[PDB]
Amino acid sequence: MQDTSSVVPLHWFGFGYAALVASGGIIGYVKAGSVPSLAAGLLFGSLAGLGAYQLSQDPRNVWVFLATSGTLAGIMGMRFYHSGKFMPAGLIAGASLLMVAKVGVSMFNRPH
Repeated sequence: MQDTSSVVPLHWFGFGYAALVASGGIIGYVKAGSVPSLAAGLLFGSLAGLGAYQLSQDPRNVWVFLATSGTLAGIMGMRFYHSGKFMPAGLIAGASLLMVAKVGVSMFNRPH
């Protein structure tokens, strides 16, 4: 049993695909280290998520997102957000794979 998209909407889908092309693109040839690029991802990162649903793009929509996640998340505390399926990409999964690879072969050092 599989549904179109658990959550990842179409639009997003397009953003992820194009984001992958560009991502892997620069991140590829360049590999990484992008100080400005990465920094751009951080800024636009939070602004993207928050802005997308917080306060930046349309006061109404955002508001709709405030009440939406307000109650949805309200049920719980701290944050409580999906993170158990690793069907698509895998947050905890992939992440774990990242950290693993990090400790494996990559400039990394535990938070001493």
